[PDB]
Amino acid sequence: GKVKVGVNGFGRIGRLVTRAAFNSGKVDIVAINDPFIDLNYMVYMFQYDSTHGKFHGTVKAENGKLVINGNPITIFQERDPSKIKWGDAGAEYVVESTGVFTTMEKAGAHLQGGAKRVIISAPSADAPMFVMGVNHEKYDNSLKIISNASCTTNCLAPLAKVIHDNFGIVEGLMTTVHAITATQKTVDGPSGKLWRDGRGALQNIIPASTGAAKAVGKVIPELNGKLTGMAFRVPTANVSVVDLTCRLEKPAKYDDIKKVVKQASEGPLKGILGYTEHQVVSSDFNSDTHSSTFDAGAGIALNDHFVKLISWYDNEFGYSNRVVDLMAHMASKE
Amino acid sequence: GKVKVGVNGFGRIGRLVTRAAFNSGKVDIVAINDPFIDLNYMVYMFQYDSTHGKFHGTVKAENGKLVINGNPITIFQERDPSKIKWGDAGAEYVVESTGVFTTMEKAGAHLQGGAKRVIISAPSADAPMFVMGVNHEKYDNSLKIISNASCTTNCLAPLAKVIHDNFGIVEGLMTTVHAITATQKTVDGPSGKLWRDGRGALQNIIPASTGAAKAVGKVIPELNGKLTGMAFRVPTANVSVVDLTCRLEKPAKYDDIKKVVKQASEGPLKGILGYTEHQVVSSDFNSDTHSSTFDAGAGIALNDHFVKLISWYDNEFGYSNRVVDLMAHMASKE
Amino acid sequence: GKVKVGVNGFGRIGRLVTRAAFNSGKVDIVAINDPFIDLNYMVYMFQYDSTHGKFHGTVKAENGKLVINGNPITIFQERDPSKIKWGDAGAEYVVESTGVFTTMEKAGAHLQGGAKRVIISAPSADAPMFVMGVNHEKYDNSLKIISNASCTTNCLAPLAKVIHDNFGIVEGLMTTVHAITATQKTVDGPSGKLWRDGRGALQNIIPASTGAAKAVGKVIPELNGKLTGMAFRVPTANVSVVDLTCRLEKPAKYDDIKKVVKQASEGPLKGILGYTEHQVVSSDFNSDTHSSTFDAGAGIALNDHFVKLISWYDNEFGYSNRVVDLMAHMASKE
Amino acid sequence: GKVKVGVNGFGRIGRLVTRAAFNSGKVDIVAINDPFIDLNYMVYMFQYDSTHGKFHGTVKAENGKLVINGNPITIFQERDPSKIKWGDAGAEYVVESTGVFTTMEKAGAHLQGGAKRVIISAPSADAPMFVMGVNHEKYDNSLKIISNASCTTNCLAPLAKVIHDNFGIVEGLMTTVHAITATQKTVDGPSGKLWRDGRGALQNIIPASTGAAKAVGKVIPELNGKLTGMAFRVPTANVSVVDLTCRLEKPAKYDDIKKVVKQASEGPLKGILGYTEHQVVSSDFNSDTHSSTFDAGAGIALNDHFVKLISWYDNEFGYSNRVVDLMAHMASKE
Repeated sequence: GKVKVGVNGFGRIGRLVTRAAFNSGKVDIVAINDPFIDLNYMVYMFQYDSTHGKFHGTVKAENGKLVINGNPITIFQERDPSKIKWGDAGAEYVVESTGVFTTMEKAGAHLQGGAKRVIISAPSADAPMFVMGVNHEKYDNSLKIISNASCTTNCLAPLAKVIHDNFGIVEGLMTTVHAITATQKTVDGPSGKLWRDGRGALQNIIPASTGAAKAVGKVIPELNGKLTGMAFRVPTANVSVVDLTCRLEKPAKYDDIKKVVKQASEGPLKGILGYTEHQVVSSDFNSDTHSSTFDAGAGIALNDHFVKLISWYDNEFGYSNRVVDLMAHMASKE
Repeated sequence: GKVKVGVNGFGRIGRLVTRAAFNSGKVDIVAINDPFIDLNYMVYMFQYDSTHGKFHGTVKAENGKLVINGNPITIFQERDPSKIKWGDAGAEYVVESTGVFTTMEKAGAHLQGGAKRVIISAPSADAPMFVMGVNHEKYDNSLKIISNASCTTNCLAPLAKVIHDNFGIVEGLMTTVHAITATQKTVDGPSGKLWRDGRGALQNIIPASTGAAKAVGKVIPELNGKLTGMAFRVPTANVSVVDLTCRLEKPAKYDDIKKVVKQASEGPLKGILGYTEHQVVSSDFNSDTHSSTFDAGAGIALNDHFVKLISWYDNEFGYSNRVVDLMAHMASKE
Repeated sequence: GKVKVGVNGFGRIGRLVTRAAFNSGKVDIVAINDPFIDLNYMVYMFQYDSTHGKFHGTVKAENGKLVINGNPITIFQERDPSKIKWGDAGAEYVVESTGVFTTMEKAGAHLQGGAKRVIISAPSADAPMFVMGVNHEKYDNSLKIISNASCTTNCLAPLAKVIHDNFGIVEGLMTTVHAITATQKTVDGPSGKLWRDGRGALQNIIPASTGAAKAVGKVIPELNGKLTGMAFRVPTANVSVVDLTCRLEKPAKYDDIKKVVKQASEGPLKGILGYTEHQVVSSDFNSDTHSSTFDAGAGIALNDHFVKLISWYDNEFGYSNRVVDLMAHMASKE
Repeated sequence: GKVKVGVNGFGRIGRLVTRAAFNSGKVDIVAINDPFIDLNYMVYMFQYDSTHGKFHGTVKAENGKLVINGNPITIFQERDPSKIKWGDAGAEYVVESTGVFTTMEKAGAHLQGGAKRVIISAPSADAPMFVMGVNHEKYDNSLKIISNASCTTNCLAPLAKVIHDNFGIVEGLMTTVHAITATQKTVDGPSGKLWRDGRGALQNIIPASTGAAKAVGKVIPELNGKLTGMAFRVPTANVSVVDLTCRLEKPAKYDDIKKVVKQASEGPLKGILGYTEHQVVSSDFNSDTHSSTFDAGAGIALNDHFVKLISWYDNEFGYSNRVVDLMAHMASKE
């Protein structure tokens, strides 16, 4: 009864989503589209990974199809999304991960090819946004084009939801120390709009602006206009962290915050929000599937109404697993 | 009329202080003490630097003395500070930079050797603390043992002073993204008290606790009990940054904050607090002598009473130059 | 019938040897000695690893013993090796991994405590050296104190043995690009004898001298006086590589070399010497248990008598697994 | 009497060539062409540099011209090289640094715009190659399109020339440990032909093939067919090194090699080939203008006919300075 999924784009997010789908088994990948990557290169790129290690399984090419663990996958090389024959391959859901089709009008071209629903693995200007464990109960089958927001938003939303439900956030500012991404450059090089983003990634911290904190207001309507922040890009492979400073409506000692966060991570947000009291560092969360992990020992509170909270997140694996979970929930809602 | 200065310890801070003194010419180094470094090794370590490049000048050993730019320097190899003959070498002021003699009782052993005053280049539990441009006018000749605080405190204090004087800080929390230091380790290794500090510096962000924000209260009495924060250690050579989130008593748009900071950096805090509107990154502040540089474009404000401000600082060169400036002011006060 | 093993020192090599022993099951660890690491710190250090990830299993402290996968381990904190009661704990073989007891006289102190045989996990000036798959058949029960050489030697020896047996090496020079180790320093710092080794590991290549190529002559007597080389230390976590340039006695096209290396890696040196024709990079060999992997595509030959060969090796996991294998062979020889 | 020079492309090589020309004063830049970089971005990119620091001077835009140290520079934005009006701007020599016009036919389009001679700052398949201090005396005014080879070739050629002239190289194999370049990628990403080059630059060593050693045969005809090698790309900012293993015709102890290299570096190859006996590392050669620096202490010799030599080179500054020197010599030859 597992839904059939097609993936548009074999970049980092697409490859990691395919890996998560094959590791968990919640969905079945049946088609992939990439106009610039051939079959043998696809096999090479899927087999080896610098950050997450060698794939645990078998991958090979046979009769022009990518075979992963014995399951053949159809390969397309179309540049126009409306010309991809998703229906012929049997793909019911399509994951749009290229990062250039984010509006509803642009992302709706996949429906012309026979797909039933489209999931955008990035922030969208007009498509509805859903975060697993926060507002995923709001989804309905009436929706064909939705969005899974972003990694930073997926890390910030559950902790913010717990804190707001228990103590009433009045206003907060967020800072995230983020690992390097594919949009950056090894050495000083041209960068059209963001001049800072063109500087050498290995030698600098390159501050940056982000909209995840604002998008939390879209995910949680009561927090609209009460959050915002920025980011710093450090020369680290993948693991990233979130730092939230907020003012609370009700008094809250740090012990009470720890207790409520642990209780939330146990029952309701199990597998989404983690909790740890150990002396962890960034590399301890490599290949971790949690959306966010609360670091009890790293935070600090000035008084009962002004605190700073720290949460870790693997911006590669966690987001891909969340995408797979959202697709599984959508299939169950059918 | 320049004062004669002796340096205890030839570590990073001691070498950088010697470099700053010879580059600026405000003071004259006449003696150095290090029990574990010989003369030729001293020449090698002073001549070459991975972060700040080759020394611009001449350094060599002659008749058992270190000769820098033609000035001979006496070399000691004593382990007990009370046995160093500072007075015989002619040293009037002594810079204690080993990091293990920080209390007044421990640091006062240098006075037995003939030194007149002692400056501790690190936070002290009981010695008075001074920050140039903030409270250095409070110093008096009655003081023999004082402290120059720390780099992070030197970065945070001037900006906090300007903001408090103009808008009345009510409470703030600080986060600093800090470059790696000598106390860290290349690969996972033992670390007695701070378990996180023993993890590999090249692979992790290793969160950490700090007291610079609290020490700002000591430097600025009106801010006592209103500041605190923590730090993240990233795999960068030297340049570091400060991120301050605070609530203001009076309304303040971001333009007004920019105007007041620029005005302060022009007249009163010239050479101590910088100001820039360019798209800078961390490497742009290598070998910069400012205590802190305000990054106008990187900050963000939620509303008129809740803002986040960003300031850069070279934690190696700026602190050394501040130490030299403090010694020059002390000599002028004689 | 598995032999009981005690480990002296809980550094990188000791921890990795314990991990390899518990992962493979060839031997049983029953005792560990470290005077500077307590029990809880031992649990923390064994549980988490920046390079090889979290330990797959359970580790905890109970009644003053380290319990790994349900097996209790006695803990000692002696500084004098002759005072360690190895016999009381039941340890028959002892692994000396501290790096400071490498001579036969120094390493023989463990025999006074009740140990039967001692294995030095480092090069020794006078103890016999053995490399698995090269000369491990030379060992006899008459030996109580032996040596497993070093990682670089373990990588170079099998390939050199195959090449010499098939084509007759006349003379060769080796260069190894090595990852950073615990003896290096994060920032420019003092280093007694090796001045280059004290420079910042994150910013430089720091050339270095090594004796592994010469030690290959000890392991393979026919190659005595025909090999030597040096090393470069690059800012990488662990994976390292070997580059061997040699002149051959008999003509040998590159295809013949590839064929003989593949044949050797299949039958006789299975699990010790690997072979690959893929476009691999350094991270593809993380946690690989091979002593050396021949990179067919990376090498180059000037003519039929002058070639350059490339081999990869994980200098952490491979050496530890080789130590465990040597101990297992010694136990079987009893 | 200084020649007027135009630069095609404002990438790394073009910007560094402009910097070298303005620092040395041997030539005068009067025009620059880049279709994708505007004037203000050009000012920003020239002013700030992560590797070599802030430009020592003044740069600004005025009346649509780039003004450096008071000298206005014409700016073009043409994509077709034949449409650039080099003659109108007064450019007599043109530096082709885009890396895509390397053949004589492609590079000759600049002559249609009014340029007199074209210098290709990269290896060329059919244009004559010149290396300063090796064969630059072979140039004649009859040549309009020539080549300056490459950085690695410029490092290897002078040392090889000295060694061949003094001892008669019979055959040699070269390995270079190279810093990261703009063609690499921060995270695992697509790379059309070179699959290894698409892997993450910050996490791997990524072996690679090169033709500099073969090109040395073109520069030095007597060494044709006697040299070749490969490269390793390490995660370092810029400084790179060369490692040459060769067999000598005549006996040569290491002391004799050191003596001849020092003598060559003093008189004939002054400013091109350096010599050092200190314990240097890679960062000690940042912004060094030498083509190659011989590291006496790092090399090793197996016997009197088989040696390994080490030479350092800044692959950014040295090559740019060599390009400027070649243009100055060409102008003098007029």
